[PDB]
Amino acid sequence: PGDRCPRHVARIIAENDPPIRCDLTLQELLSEVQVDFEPSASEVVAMEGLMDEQHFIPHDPHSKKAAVQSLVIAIKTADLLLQMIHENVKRDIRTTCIQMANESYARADIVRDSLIAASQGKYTALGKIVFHSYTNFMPVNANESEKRAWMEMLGECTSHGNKLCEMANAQVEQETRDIINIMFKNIDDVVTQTTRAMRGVFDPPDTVKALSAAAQLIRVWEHDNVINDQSVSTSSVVTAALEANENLAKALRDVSGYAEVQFNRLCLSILTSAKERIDIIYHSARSQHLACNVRMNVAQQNLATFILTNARERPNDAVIRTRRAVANTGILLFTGQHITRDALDKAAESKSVEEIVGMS
Amino acid sequence: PGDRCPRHVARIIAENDPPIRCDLTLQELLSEVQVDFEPSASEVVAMEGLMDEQHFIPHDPHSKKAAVQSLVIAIKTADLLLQMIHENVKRDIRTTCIQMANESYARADIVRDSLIAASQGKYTALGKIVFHSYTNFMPVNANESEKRAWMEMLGECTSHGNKLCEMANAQVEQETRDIINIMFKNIDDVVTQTTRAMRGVFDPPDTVKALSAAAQLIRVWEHDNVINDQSVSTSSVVTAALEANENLAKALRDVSGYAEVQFNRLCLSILTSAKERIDIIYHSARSQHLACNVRMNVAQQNLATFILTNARERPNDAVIRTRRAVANTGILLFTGQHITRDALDKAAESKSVEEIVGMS
Repeated sequence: PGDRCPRHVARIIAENDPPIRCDLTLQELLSEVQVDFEPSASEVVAMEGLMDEQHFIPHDPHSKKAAVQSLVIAIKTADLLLQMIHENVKRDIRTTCIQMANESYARADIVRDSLIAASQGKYTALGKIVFHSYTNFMPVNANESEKRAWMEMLGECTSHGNKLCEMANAQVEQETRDIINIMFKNIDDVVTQTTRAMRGVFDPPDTVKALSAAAQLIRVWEHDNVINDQSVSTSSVVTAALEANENLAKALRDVSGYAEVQFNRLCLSILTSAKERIDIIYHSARSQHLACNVRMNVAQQNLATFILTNARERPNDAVIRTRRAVANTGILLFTGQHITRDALDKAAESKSVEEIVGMS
Repeated sequence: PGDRCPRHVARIIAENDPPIRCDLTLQELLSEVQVDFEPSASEVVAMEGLMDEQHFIPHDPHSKKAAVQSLVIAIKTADLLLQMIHENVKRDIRTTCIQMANESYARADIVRDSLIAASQGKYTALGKIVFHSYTNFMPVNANESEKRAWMEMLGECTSHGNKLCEMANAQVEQETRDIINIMFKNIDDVVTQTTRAMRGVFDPPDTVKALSAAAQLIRVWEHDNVINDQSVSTSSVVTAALEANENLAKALRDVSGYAEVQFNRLCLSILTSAKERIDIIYHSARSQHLACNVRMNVAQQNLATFILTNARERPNDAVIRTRRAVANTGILLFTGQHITRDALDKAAESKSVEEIVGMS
């Protein structure tokens, strides 16, 4: 279908074990012949006719037989409704949870595309900073053909610095992907936890007292007392079997009522907080991406002030100090650490690993 | 103080590294003599007097000296304000985060006491179920002195079943504690993540163009041009040094404005979602506790129907089947699994491990 759930998430949604039905089975209540009953059309109308207001004969074995059959039908119907109630509870949860899943993965892609949009953009902050304030670092003498050579030496430092921006774009791409993978993994966990939570809290009222009483009257009347054949008050048996069916109807309406009213309150309180924290998953991923970009912005400024200061103070060693600073601090960039100017200063003191081995 | 933070959480709040100041230092801008300036009272009034509307002499070396000193003071003041702005940003975050921490641990104890309240309550569901419907499982004969022996055999089964309730209380206590430890650990992580997030997003405007220009005029005037001693337009130097100070004031107000207005918007959006998901931590812990209690309620009902069915069908083997069912399924209880009646049925078939070795 249009399902976006991963492999293991659809497994957790597919399972139907957590909501467990603890009601008495038919085999504990009725005989195998009574389970395989399926009454004829006339037998049904005879049962339905007991609810009609009437005066009963002191010995009406036809109506007394319908009173026994009414209990068998009432129990069989009660069991079917209970299964349907449970099967209806499972079905609603899957529909609720799959809908929240697909709704959440949809917005996740919107966030994913939005994060890659800003991460593909190249870092120009270092170039802009030097370009706007390079004049305030030129020497005081400012001879005609002396400033042109200072600008050429500056360009060697700036080109060496843009290699750090190139490293920064490589890192922010890798981090953005790691951010996205955390986001989806989190959404997966929310959907998993939500489905199990709704099932885990389903605690319907028990139906033992209603079922056990109905199966006992059947056991008493059918073979021990043989009430239908002996002279016994028919109005007593009809009144007994009628209140027994209503006790079953009360129990089922009490159970279905819990599923419709009280249990539904729980599932909404779950779904709300589930929906709430998915919204947080989005906002969290966005601020993580922002915080990463801020770390790169910090490094460019520190490099910019490192370049401009060394360009004025040590214009002879500037290009070499810039190269050594960028190479010896780039490892800090890929390890996700910050790049302080103290680190840039102390790094320019040492030779790069590339020039030591001679790889370059 | 009244701090409830754990050991490692107060460490994360105490650190002040993540907000990094990248502004130009005084040593890159001024001479060591200019840093150690501390002007006399008359020198200050001379500087402040340049802003007064007046017509300047074509060569006023007294006012021109104050113009140079005004830049030195303007830079020194700018650096102090920038440090204070950062130190003010760190201070507000700690106050904001410690407050949210203590506010959250307070409600956590309220939840902790509330969960232990319901977990200390003993499980009586199995006893209640049998007590209300035991009559509907007595045999049909119902001889005078035959039902009294059936009740005694039932009591042996019920007492054996209350050992499972005793195991259930042991588990729900252990799980409730595990729930509480997860809750506090989660609150710890939220507080940690919140503090670092606010620091990680602080990205103030740079002050390079404003500082570099002011230090350059000082370098030009002081020793290269010697403007104060040579006949040079005084109104030109005052107008130059006045616009330089205002460029510094604009930059500081632009930086402080970001901290007060734009960065504060970020920290509130963080704090809100931080506060939001802590509320979820509470509601999550409560539903986990509920879902545990539901699993125990399921086991009691399955045992209750297992006891009542075996009491009517197999009253001779009931007590032994009950004992074997409870012992062979109790391991499922402590492993956190559900106790289906199918499991209770299949477990009563095998002897208990205790009766095999003879430990009992």
